[PDB]
Amino acid sequence: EDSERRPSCDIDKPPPNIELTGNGYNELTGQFRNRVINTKSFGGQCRK
Amino acid sequence: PHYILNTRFRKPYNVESYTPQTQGKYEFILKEYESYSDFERNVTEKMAS
Repeated sequence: EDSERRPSCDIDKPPPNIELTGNGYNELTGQFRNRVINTKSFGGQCRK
Repeated sequence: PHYILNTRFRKPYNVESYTPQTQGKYEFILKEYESYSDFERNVTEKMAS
């Protein structure tokens, strides 16, 4: 319900490629690998 | 909420990640080869009486 909903934070924007920080890594080809850590579990927090 | 530059996007349920991964390469080569040759050969012979 819109009566039950509340603001979690003032903004929705992350640092511009925070996504790449949660990728996996293949040491032996040297390349990055697909999404391992959820980079954006805001966790109901307004850490700005 | 997902962002690229300042534009905001919706991710299809089927897709794990769409992310800029923003990488660029340029590779350039220029080559020249040149070769030149010039040959000149002559004869002269004379007699008188």
